[PDB]
Amino acid sequence: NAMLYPVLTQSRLLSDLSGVWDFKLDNGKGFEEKWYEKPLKDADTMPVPASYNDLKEGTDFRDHYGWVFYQRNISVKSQRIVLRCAAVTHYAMIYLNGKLICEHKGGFLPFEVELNDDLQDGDNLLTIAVNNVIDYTTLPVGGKANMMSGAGASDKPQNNPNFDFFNYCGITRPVKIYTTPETYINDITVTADIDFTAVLNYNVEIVELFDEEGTKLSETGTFEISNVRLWQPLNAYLYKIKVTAGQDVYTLPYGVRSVRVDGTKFLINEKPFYFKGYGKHEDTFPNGRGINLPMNTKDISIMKWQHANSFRTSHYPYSEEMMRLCDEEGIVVIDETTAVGVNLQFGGGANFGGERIGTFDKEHGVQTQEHHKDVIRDLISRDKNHACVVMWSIANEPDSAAEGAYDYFKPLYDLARELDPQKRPCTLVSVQGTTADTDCSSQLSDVICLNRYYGWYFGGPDLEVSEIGLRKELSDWGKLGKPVMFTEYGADTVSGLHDTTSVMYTEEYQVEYYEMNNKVFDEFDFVVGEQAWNFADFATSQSLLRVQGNKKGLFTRDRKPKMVAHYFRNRWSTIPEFGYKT
Amino acid sequence: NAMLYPVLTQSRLLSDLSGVWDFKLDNGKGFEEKWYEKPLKDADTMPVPASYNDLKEGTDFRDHYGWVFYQRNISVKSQRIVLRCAAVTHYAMIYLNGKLICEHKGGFLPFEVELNDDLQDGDNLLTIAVNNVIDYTTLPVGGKANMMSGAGASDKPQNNPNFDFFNYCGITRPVKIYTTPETYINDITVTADIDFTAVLNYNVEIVELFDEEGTKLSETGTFEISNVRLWQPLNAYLYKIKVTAGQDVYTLPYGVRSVRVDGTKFLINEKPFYFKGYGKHEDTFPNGRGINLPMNTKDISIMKWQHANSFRTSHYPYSEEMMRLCDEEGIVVIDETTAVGVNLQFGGGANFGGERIGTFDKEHGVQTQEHHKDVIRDLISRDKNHACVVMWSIANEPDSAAEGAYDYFKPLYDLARELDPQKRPCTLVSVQGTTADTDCSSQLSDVICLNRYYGWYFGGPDLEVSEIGLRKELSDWGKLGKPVMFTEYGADTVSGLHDTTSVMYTEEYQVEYYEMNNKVFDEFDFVVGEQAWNFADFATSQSLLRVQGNKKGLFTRDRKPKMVAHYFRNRWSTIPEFGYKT
Amino acid sequence: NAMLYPVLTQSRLLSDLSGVWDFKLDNGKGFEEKWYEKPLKDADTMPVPASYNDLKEGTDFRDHYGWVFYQRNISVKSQRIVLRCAAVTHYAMIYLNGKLICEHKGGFLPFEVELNDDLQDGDNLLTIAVNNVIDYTTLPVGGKANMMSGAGASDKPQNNPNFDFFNYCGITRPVKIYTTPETYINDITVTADIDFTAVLNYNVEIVELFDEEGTKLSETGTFEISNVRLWQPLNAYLYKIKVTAGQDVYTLPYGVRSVRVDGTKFLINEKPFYFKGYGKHEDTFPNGRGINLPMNTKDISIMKWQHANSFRTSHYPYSEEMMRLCDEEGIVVIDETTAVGVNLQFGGGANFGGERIGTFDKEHGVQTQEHHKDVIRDLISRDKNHACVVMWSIANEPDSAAEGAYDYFKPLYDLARELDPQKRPCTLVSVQGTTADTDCSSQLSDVICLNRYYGWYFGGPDLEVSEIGLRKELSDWGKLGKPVMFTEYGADTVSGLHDTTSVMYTEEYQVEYYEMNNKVFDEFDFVVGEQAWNFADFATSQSLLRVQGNKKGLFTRDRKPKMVAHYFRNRWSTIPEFGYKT
Repeated sequence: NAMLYPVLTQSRLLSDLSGVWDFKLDNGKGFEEKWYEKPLKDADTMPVPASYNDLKEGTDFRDHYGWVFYQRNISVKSQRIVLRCAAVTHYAMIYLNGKLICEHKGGFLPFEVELNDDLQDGDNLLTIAVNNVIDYTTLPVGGKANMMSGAGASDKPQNNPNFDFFNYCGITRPVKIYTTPETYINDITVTADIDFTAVLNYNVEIVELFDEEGTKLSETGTFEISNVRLWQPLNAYLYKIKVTAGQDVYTLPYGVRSVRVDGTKFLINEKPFYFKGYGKHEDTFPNGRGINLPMNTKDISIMKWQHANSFRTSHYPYSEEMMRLCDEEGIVVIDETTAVGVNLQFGGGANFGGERIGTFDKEHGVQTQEHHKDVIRDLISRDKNHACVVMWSIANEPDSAAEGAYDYFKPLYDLARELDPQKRPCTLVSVQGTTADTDCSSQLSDVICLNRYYGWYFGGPDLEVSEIGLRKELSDWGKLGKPVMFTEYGADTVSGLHDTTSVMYTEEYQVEYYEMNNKVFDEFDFVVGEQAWNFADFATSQSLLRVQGNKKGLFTRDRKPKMVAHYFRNRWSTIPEFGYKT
Repeated sequence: NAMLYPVLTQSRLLSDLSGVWDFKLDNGKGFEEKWYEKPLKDADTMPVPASYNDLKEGTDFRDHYGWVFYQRNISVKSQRIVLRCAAVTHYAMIYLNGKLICEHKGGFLPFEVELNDDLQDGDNLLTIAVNNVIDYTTLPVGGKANMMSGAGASDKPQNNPNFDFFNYCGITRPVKIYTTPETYINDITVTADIDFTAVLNYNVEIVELFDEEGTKLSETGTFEISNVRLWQPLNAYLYKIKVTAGQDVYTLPYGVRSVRVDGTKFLINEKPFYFKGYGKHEDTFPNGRGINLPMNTKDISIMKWQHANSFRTSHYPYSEEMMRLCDEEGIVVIDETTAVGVNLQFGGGANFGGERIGTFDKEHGVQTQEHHKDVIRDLISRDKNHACVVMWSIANEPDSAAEGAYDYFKPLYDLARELDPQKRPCTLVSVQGTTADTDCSSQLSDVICLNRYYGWYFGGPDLEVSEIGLRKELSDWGKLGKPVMFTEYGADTVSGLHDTTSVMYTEEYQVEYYEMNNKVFDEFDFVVGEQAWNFADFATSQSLLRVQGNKKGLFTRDRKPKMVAHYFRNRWSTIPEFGYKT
Repeated sequence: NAMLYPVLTQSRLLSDLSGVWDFKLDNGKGFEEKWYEKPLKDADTMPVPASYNDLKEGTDFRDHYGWVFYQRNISVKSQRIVLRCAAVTHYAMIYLNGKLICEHKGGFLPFEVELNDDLQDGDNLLTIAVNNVIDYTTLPVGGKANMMSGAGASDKPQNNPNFDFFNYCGITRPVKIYTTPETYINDITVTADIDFTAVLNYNVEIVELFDEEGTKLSETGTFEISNVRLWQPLNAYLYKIKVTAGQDVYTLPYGVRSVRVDGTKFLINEKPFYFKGYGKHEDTFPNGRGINLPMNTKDISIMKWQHANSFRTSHYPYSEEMMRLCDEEGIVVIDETTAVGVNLQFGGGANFGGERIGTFDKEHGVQTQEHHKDVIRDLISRDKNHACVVMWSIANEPDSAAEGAYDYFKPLYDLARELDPQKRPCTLVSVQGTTADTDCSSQLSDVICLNRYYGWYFGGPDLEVSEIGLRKELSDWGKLGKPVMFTEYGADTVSGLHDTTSVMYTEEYQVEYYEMNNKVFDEFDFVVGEQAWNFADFATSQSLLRVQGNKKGLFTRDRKPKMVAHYFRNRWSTIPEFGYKT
């Protein structure tokens, strides 16, 4: 249930296992050969943490279907030993000296196991198999053909993702080893009540406030009170929390923050906020989905350079190392689960009995609601203590208007409200074609988050006509008395393509696209957020509509800016975080 | 019927009218205002010859629907005066001092008019209106929606071309003024019979051979005979023909050439030929479809640089200035008519009565067969005396497998055979999906010219699977005992996009694409031609599948080479013009 | 003296400190304010390991002059604790709880310190200051103006490097914490003698062979003997060495390899070798000089993709994590020291007394010979047990033909021979203009490694004339009876710049450049190596001659290939590792 971010404490070690491991692609005849027992033979090398897909050469390597084998030797005994894999994508089986230890369905969330039992003296063998297969039982969801069918599924077995990004798999995030005394802290939970005319509830499970610079303060289930400094967007401030328990210490950073909705207003510390930012990705070269601390810190600089404040974990939980990094710098975050691809209208929907299949058919449709719940639990049981997180996104672009939509998301929306000790807003982002009167999110989500492409997929290159449809659909969402946010809107743009009389795919059309849309966003006082799609270019599956990946980014994959990054930087320079609307 | 290329002769003048004219966009209220009478007011400037679409700034200008007005003053009287417009795209009305003189339906072929009658002393006014509307009655054919529908036709009137290139319109080719004595030559026709062990038939209508360097020779309906030097691909040689008649002189260059088919062999002077080249376009910046003598001469250099010999006038007759230029340099040409777009399966076919419309429906389909015939006449009545022309293409990618296909093209195929005093091969290039047993060209065309995209539109990015389909369809065409030529095969490629593990749209995939295809072409001895698509990048209508136009070219629009231009140059260096197959 | 690469063993921990730290730029008033005592205030964030220069926005940040402050909290006691900084660039002062602990001059080599004494119970403070100033007393060497003076040194203080790459500084390589029993292994040294018709000497300081797959074997100052499997380029094989001593274990991988020179032959296991490869850099975005395990493993793939075998640590020792990675994959390495910039002819040489200064003037010249020696010691005392290392490079492009050249490098050449328990070849790479009769390396180095640019800096764009000079200078080096290797030759090339008639900076000129040079290399049987410059594009200081950095790479900075990467891949495909010359 509960995972705490490991760190050097007076009671706990932290031995990182990151490095170059032994690696082998499964050829089917792998598990019967019991490769997990003896050290890998004819093994190649692969760094950890990283996605393997882009680190060796060849289509047969990048597009491999099935299992891969990471191997590594280990050595160390009086303390509780535990092996936390920060993330394995997607499925993982952790052998050790041949004997299985753990399994995990879940590609972008951490899990730990006990280590004292089993284990030996030294020179014992660690093996981790990773599977990449996605289908109707996985999150993210894999289909049975290409997503952009509006290449035939033939011959060789492969993964056909129901999502517009590449299936970067492997040990994406680090593998560490921390220790604990036989009695340990297992979870911390701290809350806040502010008197805007400053008390911190703080349950624990199996304590001293500290202030930013370190000047120690109050001491003590717990509770506190002080004259506090507010955590603000682009103005962070983190108190420290030193938990002293059964001869064990874990330190915790906390920010004082209040989020609630008052109709058409998103309140951050009782002020009228405005989202300025992007949908992002964990996408670099050549790490793929692997973690890249430099690029994380680098994008933060660019975002402050570009006068932003927000972004969304599209379309999966990010790294712990980044969420904390968003606490330090004061970046508003919209956290999101792995629930993308819950939509069987993409491409040609599956056809069991000669007729199309709805998304939530009980027999031939999505079979994810169970695993969907654990993800909501494990995610909120991880990021509950981040002031950067002001909202949860239960899913990206699902069939939120089909039979079964409401009855699918209702229990998930409630589980979200039940487990967040702060009662944060919850939402899902809506596909195009979804209207206010037909969306299961119109009476379920506290804010309306839209993904609309008026002037690109729908209406391009006629920007006059596309503007009419955008206004028509936007006036129709105002009738909910809820806030409306745009989480995706963009236009593919190849860097270096120009013209004075702009056509599609040029840097000039990309600016005119955003000029038209933002001109309409400003006409409505219930729009409390513009989030561009995308922050940077990123890799996808191969298709005719994908020019070496998704070029909708404001920046390139090497983070170099396009002409639109300078448009948004000038625009977002004169738009405040608070009171842009009032 | 007959048009002779004007040139300075002892009897004939030639005053070019090319320059900057007065120009105005029609606003509807134009013909009732009788703008053709008084000189244009509030007029802009436009060079002639050129396509206007790209020479001024603005979508409303580039995408104008309707008429444009060229205006110009003229002045000079004992001779027959005549105004030949080398090409106006598409429809033209030639006023003069307000009084109409001529009209022409036909966008890429010349026409002339008489000038002595009417005309005045000096400072008389010339006005030329040009229309750009295309529909089911035009060649090329315009539809009722975008061509790549596998943007909604809405609100504003526009042209929706049924072809993958831009509707560059205006006075594309020059406007000149030549004079003749009241008795003039109107047509010349010269033929050849070679004894490959050398006689020239030469009718005239209302004469001395001359040899290349100018050493005069035989003299004289006519006839000649000599020990000749053969016109060969990449080895040209043009005799001269000085027609001396009723005090009038017209000089004519001629080449001695023999073309015929002996089963799976294309015979040029009784030798087994092989087409090495491209499908080309009249496409430059910013002239559009306008004539560009430098680029013409420049591409010829590149083609000899790249070790080619052939190309096709895709998809319209080119300039006279280029065809003669192909005679001088020895470039094999496949001449083609304006018949592209005769296919109503593109996009979503029109739907008159709730059900789709076949291409050759008598009531709701193509209405071009009449104008189709005149184009075949006017084209062959123009390019009949070019040794570079070794074949006629009656149409590009038509519905050559639908009801009405045969009965449509049969009279056109015959008119082609009737009017060519050399009995050259005739063909049409076939859409993808057309097979040997279903194509009206399988028993109509003397050679099979295919446009196939195995590995791009159909099968990409799986080059293994795409190879199987290409072999399967190619073995199935061999059973005709006719030669097979590829006139289109390519892959969109953005210059500067690279990867070692190649994906689509990169320069590396483009090479692998051609590597797979050419590997299969060589496996079959009935393939007598590979012609790449395209020679250079060129502009199209705006679509999601068109990244600033058609990037399938080996070169860029400014003629800079891609990595594939160097692949083909190395490949075509070791492939001869003759005997590659035998 | 001796540093062993830390790793999890039965006796030793390894707690990585990599992560996001507190960071502050010195403003002068820093050390007097004793920032090292109290935790940093107004602190920004910076990941470790990384070069800070590119992770925040602004010229004033990227081009900062002076100190930066890394800060971090630490916690843990029965074992010997030690803090090894794998590399700090350039100078480092390691405070802890305010009390200084260590200092290190040396930017690209590791150092460790003792930790038991001092240190506290928990929540004690670690501070690391890093300096970036380079001058005549540093390696690399910093000058007093820009290097490409054939921008005036004015106003603001800055660093003016005497080398063509950027001054990426900071904690480039990781910071870890390992423990040892009070008695520990401090150094291992293993040697080999092969009977080519297989004995391993193995001293230790304060033991069981193991075979690749792990099948244990012989046991035992030591010695061994077996029927061995040879470590070969592109065919690696690493035995394991488990040192069991005073209750302490350290494991060591070893390869059986023999290197010696027999006149014009470089012998690797008594076979005639040929270097196929590049000069490389530790240069990625945005890590700068920071370590990037994915890119390391990625380049190895590309090198095997491109059919290479060798490369050079230009111009500094690389990471331990990469050298071991070169042992696993079988990549020949030419190890190099930080000795670049020992040349005061670059730009305008310094002018103390109105007249130029020679490089090795005792009073106003290079003052590095002392620190130069320690670098040779610390480097060979680190990489002595890598089979990938077949040579040491004492310096890059120094004034190897000026007064003082010989007397400077002589003691360094000897120290190199004294401390390598394998007697590997030693060399330095020579500037252009250096000839055989004038180079202190002509009678000092066992192999002649040249950096020549015939056809670029010297002779471009005339490739005929440049070829004559290259042959003339190459015939003149053959008269030494020593092997000749090219370590640098290239031409700046902007990706995407093309022409059929090639000019400088195009992808075509770059190929013709290498075509001319390699045509001459093959004409001489004493050339035993071609190494391109560079492997990839990389960042430099700003100059008119530097188009966003050094574009001489075969690949781009994001590792995408240029047209020349495919030239070398086809060339190196038919050139073996052995017997290309014989």
